[PDB]
Amino acid sequence: MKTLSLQSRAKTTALKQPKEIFAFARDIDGEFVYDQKIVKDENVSYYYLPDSKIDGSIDLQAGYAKFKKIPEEKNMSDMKCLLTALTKYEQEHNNGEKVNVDIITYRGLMTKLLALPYNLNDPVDLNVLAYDGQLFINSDEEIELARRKEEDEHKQQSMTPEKYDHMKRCEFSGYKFEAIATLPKPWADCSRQQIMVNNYEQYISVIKTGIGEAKMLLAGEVDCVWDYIPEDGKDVLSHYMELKTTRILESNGQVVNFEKKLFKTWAQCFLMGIRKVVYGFRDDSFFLRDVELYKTEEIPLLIKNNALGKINCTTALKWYGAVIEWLLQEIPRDDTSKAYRVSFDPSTRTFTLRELMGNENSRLRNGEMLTSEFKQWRESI
Ligand SMILES: [Ca+2]
Repeated sequence: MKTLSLQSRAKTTALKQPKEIFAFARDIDGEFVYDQKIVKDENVSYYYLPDSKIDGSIDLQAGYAKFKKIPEEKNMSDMKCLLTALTKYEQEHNNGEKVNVDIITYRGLMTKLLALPYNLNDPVDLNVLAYDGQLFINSDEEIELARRKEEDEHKQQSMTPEKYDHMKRCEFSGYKFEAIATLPKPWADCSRQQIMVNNYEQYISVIKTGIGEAKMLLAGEVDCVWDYIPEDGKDVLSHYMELKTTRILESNGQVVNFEKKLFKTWAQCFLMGIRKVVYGFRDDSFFLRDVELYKTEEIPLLIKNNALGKINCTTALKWYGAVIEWLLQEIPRDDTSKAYRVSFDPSTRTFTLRELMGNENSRLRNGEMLTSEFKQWRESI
């Protein structure tokens, strides 16, 4: 049970340029797509939102009843599909050799670590295991499942039916916005009818990146493309976009709320190499009132210069660098007999690394994180 100081900072931010090496997707029917040409031909959305229809006429809550919601049991809580795609990549594009990184994980999990210093009320629990000279990092399914139910219970005990329903519609409005702001294909290739709202569709980019001395593989969802996907697969990340929604800023409190949202959005995009974010601003009746395009690199200065402890993107990044370095130093890379858990506890404000002693290792190495298909492949090399 080792701990890391919450004031830990890396010497420099030590940045590296990320690059996508492969992608996979879950389509609108819950099926997974792994072919590289197919996924970019059929599972990519394209940004299209005329300034004409940003006049307060569009209700982001309209059609809430026809929301196609995936049951949260099946929402990639494991690493199965990621490892399926990674296996394919190593077989077909890495000459049958393992990808050359130290860490393999999801973008969202790293965002949690990166945003931690200014979100000390949010618990973090990550399973870490060493395999084939690499660290695999995932959230814990049973913990996530239990934490998800407890948070819903709290909401039900603290919210009226009206406010609870309002929350659900806020969630829906984000997916609604993505639907009305994107096209299945470029304009020229679309019908005029095109010119279900769901959370099934997920386009997952997988990038090689890093920080400091660490080389990392991050899998992260991408909302859409700003213009086009280049054919030679070069600098593809620079064409991706992120789509977000939030309430219009009509008070100081909401500006504070937005700055905290904008910071998490920056973290999300920065780790992934996403250079563009679009925020849709809605009123209480969910009508789309305004839109704003952000360059990811301009957000840290926006936050710092805001006339409202104080969120610092550079500080957060230095903390992130210290954490990654700590994990690679404290977890033996060649011991495959153990499993570890990194945990941040809000009530004690402690950041701990510990060896799991309940034989969680057995389940993690046989389904939840490592899969039989992936292990056999790595063994065969
Ligand atoms: Ca989004």
